[PDB]
Amino acid sequence: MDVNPTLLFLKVPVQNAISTTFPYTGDPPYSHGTGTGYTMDTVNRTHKYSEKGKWTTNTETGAPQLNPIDGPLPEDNEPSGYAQTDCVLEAMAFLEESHPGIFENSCLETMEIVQQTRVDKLTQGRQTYDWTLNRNQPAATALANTIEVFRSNGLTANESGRLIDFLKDVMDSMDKEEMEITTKKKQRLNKRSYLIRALTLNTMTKDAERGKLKRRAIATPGMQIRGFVYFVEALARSICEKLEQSGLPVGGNEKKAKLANVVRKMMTNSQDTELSFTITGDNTKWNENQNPRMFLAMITYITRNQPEWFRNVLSIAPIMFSNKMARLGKGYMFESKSMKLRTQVPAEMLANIDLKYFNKSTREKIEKIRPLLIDGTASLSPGMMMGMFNMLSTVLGVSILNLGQKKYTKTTYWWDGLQSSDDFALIVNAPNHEGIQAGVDRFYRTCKLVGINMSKKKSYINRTGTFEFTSFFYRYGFVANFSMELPSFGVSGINESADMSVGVTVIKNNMINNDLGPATAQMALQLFIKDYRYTYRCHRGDTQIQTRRAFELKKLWEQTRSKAGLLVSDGGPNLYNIRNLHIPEVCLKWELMDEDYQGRLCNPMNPFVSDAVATTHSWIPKR
Amino acid sequence: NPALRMKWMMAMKYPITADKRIMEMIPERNEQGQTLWSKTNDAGSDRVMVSPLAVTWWNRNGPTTSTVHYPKVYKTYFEKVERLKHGTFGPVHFRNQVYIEVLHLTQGTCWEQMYTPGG
Amino acid sequence: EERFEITGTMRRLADQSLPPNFSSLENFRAYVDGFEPNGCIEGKLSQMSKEVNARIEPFLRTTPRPLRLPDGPPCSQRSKFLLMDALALSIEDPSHEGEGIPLYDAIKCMKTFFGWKEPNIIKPHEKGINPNYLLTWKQVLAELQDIENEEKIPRTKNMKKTSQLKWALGENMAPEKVDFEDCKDVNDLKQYDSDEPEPRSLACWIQSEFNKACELTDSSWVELDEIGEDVAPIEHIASMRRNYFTAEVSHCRATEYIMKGVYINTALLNASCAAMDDFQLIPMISKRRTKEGRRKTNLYGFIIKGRSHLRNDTDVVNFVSMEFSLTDPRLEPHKWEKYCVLEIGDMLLRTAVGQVSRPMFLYVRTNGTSKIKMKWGMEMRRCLLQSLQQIESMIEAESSVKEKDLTKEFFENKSETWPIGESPKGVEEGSIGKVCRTLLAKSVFNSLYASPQLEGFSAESRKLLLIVQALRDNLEPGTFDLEGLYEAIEECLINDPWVLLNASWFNSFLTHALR
RNA sequence: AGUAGAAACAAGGG
RNA sequence: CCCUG
Ligand SMILES: [Mg+2]
Repeated sequence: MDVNPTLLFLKVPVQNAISTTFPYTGDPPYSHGTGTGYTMDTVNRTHKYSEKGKWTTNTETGAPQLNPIDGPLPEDNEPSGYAQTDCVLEAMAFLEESHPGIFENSCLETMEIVQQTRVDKLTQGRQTYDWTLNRNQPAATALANTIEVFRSNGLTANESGRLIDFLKDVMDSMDKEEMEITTKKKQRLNKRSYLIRALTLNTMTKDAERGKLKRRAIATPGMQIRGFVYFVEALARSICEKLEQSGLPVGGNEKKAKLANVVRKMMTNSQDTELSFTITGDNTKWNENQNPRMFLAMITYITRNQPEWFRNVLSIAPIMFSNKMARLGKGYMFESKSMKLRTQVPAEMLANIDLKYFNKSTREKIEKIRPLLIDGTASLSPGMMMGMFNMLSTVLGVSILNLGQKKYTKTTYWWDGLQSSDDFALIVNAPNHEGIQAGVDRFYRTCKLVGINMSKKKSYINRTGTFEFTSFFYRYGFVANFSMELPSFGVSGINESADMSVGVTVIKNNMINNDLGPATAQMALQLFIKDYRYTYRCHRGDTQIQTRRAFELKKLWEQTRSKAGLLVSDGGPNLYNIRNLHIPEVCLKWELMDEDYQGRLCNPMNPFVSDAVATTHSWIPKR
Repeated sequence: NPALRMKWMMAMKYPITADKRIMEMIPERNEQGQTLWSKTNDAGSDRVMVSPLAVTWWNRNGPTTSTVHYPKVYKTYFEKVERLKHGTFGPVHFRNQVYIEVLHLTQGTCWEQMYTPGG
Repeated sequence: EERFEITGTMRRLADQSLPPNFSSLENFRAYVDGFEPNGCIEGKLSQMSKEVNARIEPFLRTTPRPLRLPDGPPCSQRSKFLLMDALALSIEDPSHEGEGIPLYDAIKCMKTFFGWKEPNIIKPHEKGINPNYLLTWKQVLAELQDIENEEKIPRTKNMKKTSQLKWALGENMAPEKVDFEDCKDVNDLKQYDSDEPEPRSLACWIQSEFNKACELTDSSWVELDEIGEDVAPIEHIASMRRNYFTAEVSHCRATEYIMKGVYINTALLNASCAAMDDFQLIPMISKRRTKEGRRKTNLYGFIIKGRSHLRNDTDVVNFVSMEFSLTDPRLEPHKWEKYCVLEIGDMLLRTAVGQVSRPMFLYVRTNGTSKIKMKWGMEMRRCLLQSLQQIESMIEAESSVKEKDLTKEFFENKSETWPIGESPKGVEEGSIGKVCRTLLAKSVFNSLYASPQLEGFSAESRKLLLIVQALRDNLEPGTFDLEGLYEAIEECLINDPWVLLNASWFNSFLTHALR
């Protein structure tokens, strides 16, 4: 006999045992070296799909730019970026018609949030790009540096503490003739240098990613674009909240409801002689085909009949994104085997350097990208490198989905489905197979007219009843969720009392959201208990394990009358269970402690002190 | 990673930091001779280094004070345990899919548990 | 009230962010304001060519074909420690110490063997200097004996920086770091070699490894804590499931692998982070409980760890590992490409045939590891967790169809056997316990042999699995482009033996499913 | 030598 | 010899 878990599918359907196809117990892949190669490859590919556009020279920054909008229609099945303005505007108009009043309400809510917001929101975020030090810094430090540098020159319009005032200061600084920065040392940058710095993205390789063989490059913006992007995302979220087909920004409790709702809507109304089919598929090169000019057109159409200031503040972001620059990155590394040397070549020298060092592929990339470099960075006008517009693209996809109603199709077949950024699922109803094919072709062609490309390698069609959507596996009404990786239930490492509550809350939250089963929850609780006991050395009182604290724990255990009231930190028993994962420990056993023991435990004059309950165990460890 | 950092920190002799009056309440040596605190002072402050054996000694040997107030201030937490203790459970029903607080135990992926709180 | 005016520079920037044949931002806004839709999409679709379409290719029982595997020399073992060939020297420690010094345990375990002899090399390492390994082994023995002649017994033994340890731990192999200005005029200056892995073909040893990983032992390798009393019926069912699984899976070998790896990685990480500039010695120790409930401590071998000046999460630390065993290396030599094997002793075993004098070999190998690999290997226990979920999920699914729990119908029924293996006479069916052991073994091996190729293969084969399942469900499947999927699946089978084994499993399942 | 895989580690500065 | 992981 030769064991073979795959053969297990011969009895139980695949969707019932899909968890066996996720290898999420090893270390995820990482990247060693620089992300310059990936960045150059991404830039070249982004410029490849729009080769038949209009080339121009920028008057302010001086770098070449490419504009494929309204270009020649596509001919073959290769990815395309020529999005037609008329088609996009028509799709937006029809989406507005189908849901009257959506844009007005979204604009009102966005205006309210713009009025109310505050600068402090910029502090919460990932590692941003700091242009004062030309590096990557946490949001708070970068914001502090930028505000200090702004105040060095005369700029005091953001003292009111409103984000819009900060944006006004940024815009005014853009028009300043010279910018001075402190390093003690000082430096001056003219208009062009500061402008190029303000329109720069920092690129690096993405680490710890599953489901892919080869690495990828992702980008992060500066500080002058964050606020406008935040406003645009607020507007997009407000619009998406009112859409039934949008898969964002919901959690994991109603997504199954959404799937069942769509299936029942597209099945129940069907007669007894109507064919229904389901397509599950992805979108290819989603981020490298969305032109910021189309986003500007969409934002202009959305905000019709509005105050001028609102239109300007909302439409600034596409303008900046359409004139962005990409930093090549760390550079390359050279090795001399004959003389045993190693050296580093910074990216700044890639523009002017002999190509005898590099191999074929790197030399070709350098040659292709050379005409674009300016001041050590590459112009990237077309495409969205990192896709911070995660919700406007969803709105566009949902508009295309809506475009397939029975009214607009004007034919026997019809369709509808679900969309979430890159992923989508479709259901097509028609009386024959010819109708099914016609509907599929119409959807594909209409999608191509806007710049949305469907992946033919990761997509398949079958009879409706079973499908998949963002790792939610639907089969005859039963939906399984596998879109989240199981964490390690260990000790956080703060205190004896913080760790208990933190771990119990982690288990409870995983049980609630990510659909953790009961038995797995009990086993996780047992493993965490073992780890906690072996970390803090607070073993049981009757256990015969020898440790530094053994004597004190045994004496305390012997003193007490009711052994069930002792905390797990004092060698007590374990009382937690599934029904108790919400009660804090001290309040869980309060009616089971001794008078003197519970008097000493919560002593307010103890020297150690000065969801959780203050006790003798809340101490501060040494640095 | 803080987890391994504390794993290593707990292996030392005196990983905890306390004030200076601790020396007046708990003794320097156990009933078996184990040390509980050291004369060395913390860097940047007047604190002193203390070992978890001091925490256990205080818990099992230290002044006692009435804790009548604790249930009053933490009334919300105690109400939850009272309601859980006095509640009544029911049969499990496997079917297709004051109450919200226990939501993690009543509902499930494909099962339902009958629950009425005892308050 | 609100005043946000676009200035000159911003106006000049925005005048160039519009579609073509538009002059200024005001003109674009005016055009968008007065836009009314009429026959735009229909026209553009009319002008399009007919080559832009999505034809559906039918899927039938004769359509799919087996995957293609690479060719080359057979794959070789690439784990941090031996799995099937391991042997341990065992003693008893009735004084339950929570965490004692492992060096003394190692010495006490060593002192129970009275069959040492003069080592020699029988299976050499082709690309390395063999005598250095032998010198390293003799040096470790000499240091262990030197431990006796000391005023005070130490807790850790730092090996002397000898020539053989300098070579084995790759000392002074990094080139010198200079700037680009000085060494620009050199004939052999280029960038590093960015090539692809060299392909290898599947071998038969990994199947045997997996088979032996799914077997039972005569000891207990896991001990878990307690939980509260079960009052709700849901808790009763949960406890029943958990207890049945734990009973069926606690005597498996995969648990031994989990504990062994956890201990080794924990020791390595602590040693690397504590003693940065010393050549530390770290033994391999594990704890078990016999069938009678009597504790035992096993020793597997030794490792020596070199300089550990690690900065990032991918910096490498080298070490040298020596392990005991009884597997004759001259039976599957291609499995031991990177090992140097010495015959160090003569053991004697006792069985039905009486007493047999077997030889005792030592496997010596130079390896390396990063900080992230060690961090992710200290938490192999989660494998257990994962396995449980899998089993439980099945029942949950099987319950929803019939609206009734089937835990007892799954575990205690002593029937309803699952097809889990393959045999020449046909498919083989096993009980639930075999299924639990199989899933635990699969999870453990997924943790042991992690690599990006495995992730790619799994992600790209899931879709083919689902398509085949839909075909078996007579739902009339159809693919827009099937060959691209096969290319994406096959692009990830290069080097890993685990991925090649998974591909072979997929081929066998595909053959059996469409029959 | 070894880890590893499209670019790096196999210690760096004074 | 010092500092840094
Ligand atoms: Mg999908």
